[PDB]
Amino acid sequence: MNNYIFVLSSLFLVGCLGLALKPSPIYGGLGLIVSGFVGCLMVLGFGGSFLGLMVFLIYLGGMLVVFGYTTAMATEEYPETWGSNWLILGFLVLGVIMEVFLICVLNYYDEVGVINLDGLGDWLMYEVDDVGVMLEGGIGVAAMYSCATWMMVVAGWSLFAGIFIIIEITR
Amino acid sequence: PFLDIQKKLGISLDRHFMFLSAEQPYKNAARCHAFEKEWIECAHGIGGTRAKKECKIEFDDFEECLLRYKTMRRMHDIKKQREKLMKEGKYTPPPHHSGREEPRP
Amino acid sequence: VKRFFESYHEVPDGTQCHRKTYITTALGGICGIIGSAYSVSLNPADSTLEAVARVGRYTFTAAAIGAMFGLTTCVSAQVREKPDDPLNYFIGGCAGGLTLGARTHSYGTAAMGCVYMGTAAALFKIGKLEGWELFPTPKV
Amino acid sequence: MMNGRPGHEPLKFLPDEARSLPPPKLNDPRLVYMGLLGYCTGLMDNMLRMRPVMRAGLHRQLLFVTSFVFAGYFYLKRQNYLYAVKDHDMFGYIKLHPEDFPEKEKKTYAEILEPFHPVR
Amino acid sequence: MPSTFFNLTMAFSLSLLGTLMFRSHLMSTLLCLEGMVLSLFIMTSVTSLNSNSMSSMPIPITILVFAACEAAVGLALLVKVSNTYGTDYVQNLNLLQC
Amino acid sequence: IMKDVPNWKVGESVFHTTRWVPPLIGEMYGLRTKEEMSNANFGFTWYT
Amino acid sequence: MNLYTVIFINILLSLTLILVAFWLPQMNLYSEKANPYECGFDPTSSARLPFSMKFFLVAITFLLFDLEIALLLPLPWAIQTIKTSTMMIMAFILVTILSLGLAYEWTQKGLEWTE
Amino acid sequence: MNPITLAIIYFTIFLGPVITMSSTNLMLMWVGLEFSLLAIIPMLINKKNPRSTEAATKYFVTQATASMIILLAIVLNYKQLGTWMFQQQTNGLILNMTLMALSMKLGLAPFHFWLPEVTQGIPLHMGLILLTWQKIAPLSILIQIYPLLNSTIILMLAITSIFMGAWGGLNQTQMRKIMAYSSIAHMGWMLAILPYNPSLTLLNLMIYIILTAPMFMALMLNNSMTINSISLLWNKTPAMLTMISLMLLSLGGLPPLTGFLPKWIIITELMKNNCLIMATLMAMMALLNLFFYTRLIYSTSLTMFPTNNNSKMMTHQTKTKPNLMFSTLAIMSTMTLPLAPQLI
Amino acid sequence: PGIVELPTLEELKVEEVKVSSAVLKAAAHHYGAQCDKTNKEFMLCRWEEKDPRRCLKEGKLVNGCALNFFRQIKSHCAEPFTEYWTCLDYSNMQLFRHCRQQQAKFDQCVLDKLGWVRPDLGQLSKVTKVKTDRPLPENPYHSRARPEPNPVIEGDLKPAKHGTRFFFWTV
Amino acid sequence: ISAFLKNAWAKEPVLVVSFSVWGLAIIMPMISPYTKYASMINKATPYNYPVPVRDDGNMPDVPSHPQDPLGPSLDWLKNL
Repeated sequence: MNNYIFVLSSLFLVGCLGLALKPSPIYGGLGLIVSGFVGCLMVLGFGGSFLGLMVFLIYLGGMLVVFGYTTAMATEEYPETWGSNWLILGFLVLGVIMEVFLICVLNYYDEVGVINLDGLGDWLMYEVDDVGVMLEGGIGVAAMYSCATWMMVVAGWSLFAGIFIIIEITR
Repeated sequence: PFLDIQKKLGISLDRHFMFLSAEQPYKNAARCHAFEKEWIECAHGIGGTRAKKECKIEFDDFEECLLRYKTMRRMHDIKKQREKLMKEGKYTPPPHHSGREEPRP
Repeated sequence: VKRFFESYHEVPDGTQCHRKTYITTALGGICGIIGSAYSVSLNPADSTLEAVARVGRYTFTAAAIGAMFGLTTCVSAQVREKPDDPLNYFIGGCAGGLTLGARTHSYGTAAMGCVYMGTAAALFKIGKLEGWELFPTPKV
Repeated sequence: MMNGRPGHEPLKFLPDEARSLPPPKLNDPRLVYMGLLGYCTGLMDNMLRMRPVMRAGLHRQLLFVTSFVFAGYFYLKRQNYLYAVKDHDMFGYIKLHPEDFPEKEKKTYAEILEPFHPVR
Repeated sequence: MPSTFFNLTMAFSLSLLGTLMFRSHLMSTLLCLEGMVLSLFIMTSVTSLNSNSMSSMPIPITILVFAACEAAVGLALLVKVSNTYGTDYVQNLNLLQC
Repeated sequence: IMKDVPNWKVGESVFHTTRWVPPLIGEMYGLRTKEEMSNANFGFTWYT
Repeated sequence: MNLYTVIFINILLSLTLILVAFWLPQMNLYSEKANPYECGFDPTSSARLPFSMKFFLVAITFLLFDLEIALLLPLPWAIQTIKTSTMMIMAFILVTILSLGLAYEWTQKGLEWTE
Repeated sequence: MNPITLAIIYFTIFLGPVITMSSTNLMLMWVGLEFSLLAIIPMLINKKNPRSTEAATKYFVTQATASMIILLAIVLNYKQLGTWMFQQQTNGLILNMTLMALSMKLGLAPFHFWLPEVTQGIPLHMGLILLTWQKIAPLSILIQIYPLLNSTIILMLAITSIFMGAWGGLNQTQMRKIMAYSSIAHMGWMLAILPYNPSLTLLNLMIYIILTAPMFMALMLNNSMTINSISLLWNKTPAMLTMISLMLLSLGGLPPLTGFLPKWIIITELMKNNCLIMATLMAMMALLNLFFYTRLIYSTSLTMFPTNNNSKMMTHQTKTKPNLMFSTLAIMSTMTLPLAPQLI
Repeated sequence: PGIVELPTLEELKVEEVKVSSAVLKAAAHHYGAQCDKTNKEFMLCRWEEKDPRRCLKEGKLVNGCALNFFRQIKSHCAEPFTEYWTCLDYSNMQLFRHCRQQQAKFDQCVLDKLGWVRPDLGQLSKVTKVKTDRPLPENPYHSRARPEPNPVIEGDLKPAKHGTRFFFWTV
Repeated sequence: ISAFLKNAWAKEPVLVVSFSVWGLAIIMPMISPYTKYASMINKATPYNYPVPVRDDGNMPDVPSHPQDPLGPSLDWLKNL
């Protein structure tokens, strides 16, 4: 259980690939949800819980509205999923092939430094504090209320002004 | 910056969490705190072009603490040689590397 | 590789006519590919075959420009032995302009490109000869 | 480029170092030129709004002149301070690194030989 | 760490290539922007957790905030595009050249 | 292990300083097994 | 491995149950039961057409309020800090500003639906 | 719009760049750029027509990708050095990606194809803001890191901006596009010198603003958007021909006007560093940039065009539009060459 | 380039406790009152000097003081202490509030015999002013000699020589 | 205006409670005496180790052992 993180990273890569091929926003948003779940899992793998869970929550809440809108504006009579186009299917398969081939290549052009398949799982956590408390994420994010009280102001203003911006664009 | 208002007023809106060695919430040192501190204290009073050549040892030490490439290459070489020996029938690992030791405490 | 195009200047003009020749031809083909990319992205064709025909036309055209330029330069340096002379580059640029007027059927473009490419190439040799630095580093 | 100069106080218009510089005369040619700029500005504002020129807004013209001069005086004091800072740093640098600016001394036209180029 | 960071960089590059290479639709482009946001979030958070710099952990949340604001206004403009042309396609926005 | 190599300092560092750099989970537990590695990582995150 | 195990087990339960549902029974497939329902008579048109929704603005501001949830949610960790006054004032500002935006949307009739 | 909404939006537009300046954190600079992005759109789209919708969509989609590329660069720098500031000894790829994204933000060629369209699709105001207040903070990013930048592609982008701006503005009947191509050429002049004495970049920026703002006001005063609309100015507002002439002949750098000062001292500080022939090319294509200004002031001032019968009501009625800063900005331009050592 | 100097194995061989954590937490409060000078001297060594290799004998003294502590527990108050930590180990966070009738027995035994009083609520959480015959560490971090800054230009400035040397402006 | 509030308490009582509780949340911390103890309790929690200090011979306000009379005594949290 050492190639866990490489597997998760490659699945995120594949998700963003199928996203970039731009099928209907339904399957596109499905890819977003899969990739956000995978990102949450790898952030957990690096010792981060709150950030991953918030990724998943926020992207779920966004993709819900995306479904609502795409059923209203970005819909066709034939939504054109991945396999509908032999060309897009070929680009997907070629992207996976090039992923494998380029990883095999970067595993050869340099011993280590870019991609390390022989040494894998040895470099994830980098000096944990084996004795600790008040150490998780959530303390840093809660520093927006103390020692980082500018980020909170500026994001709050962003959202507040966004409300008015949306009302006026839709008016 | 362009409009150094914070210095003109003394406040620090964002210039107290620029780098790693800067006041984490509960006093937990970020790794390479010592190296970044050393680089930043060598490159002070100096600016730029001279600190880029008079504090290069400290920047190299920091770059090796943070991105940590030479240790990767070193352990890779060691494991390569070990695999070669074990396939040549020359090296056997000891008890405390195959999972059979007397744990210390 | 930058060394392959910097090897144009390791031996002077009048020597190694073929090396300089298809060096310059590769250079022209590169620039023609760039031009074709910009001409197909913006202002596309009615079909990918028409687009590929456009690309090949542009590319082999620019390759002909570069081939005749390099040939004429190293020839007029071989003949009338004077490598440190931008008039050879001028004559080669004029051959390039005349080829541009051949592939694009126009005498006006022929003479225009002749004059302009010749002056440009003479200025290029004067820069290589006197030590002019396009894209200089900040020194003050 | 002198923003990294030591003692450079940020967003400071006139440091106390500038108070040792001699100020303008207040009769200075570019200050009366700025007054002329303000006068022409008032005249143009009159011409644009279909008012009499030289006759309409004698409080507006006076205000423009005063604004232009009262800004140009202090801006010019600042610019003089800045050029002084330039020259000060430059003279200090040649004093610090004399080896790069050697004490050169040149020959006379009797000892050197420039070539003659006949016109004819 | 270096492997997953490389893969995240390549994922951002793919999403960028996508949002550059348009198709008929627009929401797919907005989704590519969301994917770019996600990859940058993950890279920032992974760096903060690797280096144990908790003071920078407020940064990914700000990224999400402003990125979802971007998506919000993009979706508003999408509503406008539909109200005008009725079909959401990008090839109809070709009357500013004249 | 590396008696065979031409040139190698066995206790060498990779820094030009002399002070104590505490190790990381890779140098330590590097020559060890895979489950001890996967207990250094994924021991606390993957809870008891 | 425990949570992964549980979720794999539930995935297997569902897939085995669907395999059972699809390969146990007897089938009589034909086009009059595989075509869409629409209450006795056939569809006049497709379901894959634009569906004019009328709470789109409320959807956007739900996205913004989810971001505000994200900003508020670190409070169970923020409260254990030593200051307790910067966080008090900033939480008050955040909540009051969110509620002011909600009041503006309400008064300008964004919460209402496009009739 | 209502007053509270306008206050919110204009305050956000003011704070975008003002955050981008007083911020050492590059992340907060990105935040300010996003503020400007987010708050400009309601005013590009205030009239609610297809041209405005297209302009706002193009602006949003072009600026968001550049924002994301700048964020990629910032995240890579933080991964490399554990710091939210572009030090020295970063990666040239990071710095070049940043520079290209900022070029896309400004409008520099070959990233220029969006600015004339957008400026055409919006009122005369919000072209002024788009061309003046939105160029500043993107320039602030470059100004803060001018030694780290590649002298090569900085100059290629400059030269391309000059060439394309001149050849674009040569054949435009619409003025909202002429001013955009002028912006492109002037940003080329700025970014050429930005690695060399960056104060001259701010000099050219202030000169360009002080010229364009009066020009956009001149177009506002009769809602002029065409050569044939500004040509009917000897009958409506015939006291503006002088200032329009001098300001166009300033925009096209001519000696006694202060619009030749930026080009002159830029060529000076480039010739000090042996950027001879690139400077020559830029100086020579500035003439092609000047040609359509000359044609324009011919069309409106020197060979007064045919007017209409309905333009006499305009003669009867009165106006209140000149804001008392038209005169000041047009007179500080066109007449402030002898104060050049006080400018630099 | 330089090598790391590491101790030998017999430089790490100690009479160790071989004792579990519940039984350890149950005696923590008395191990903070007794065996405190050695612990705090070890902490000052380990924090003033950032090298574990230069605080080994201090750690061995910590171990020895803990051994003597548990031996004095094993002579008197062994069975009440066993009862205490045996009830304490049953918990999942090893909390004290669930084992509060056995604290009284353990403390009464150890106050009658050995005369140990338990610390109050916040006594163990304050700096405690140890002394030692050691010297201070001169230059921790092994900081190299800093380079000297660029010199200041001394002088009370004057007008620019001939004003602005711009092109042809006289003043 | 009392009649307007007497109306708004029958019609739309929900917003009345919201504004009242908002004002109460802001106002009661100013009034209470127990408010200062929150920061002090957050400050007393020793998550990190208290690093000892070297004896210069000039630290008489510091104790040389945990259970001495000196230091910040937490007897206010007990019997609060």
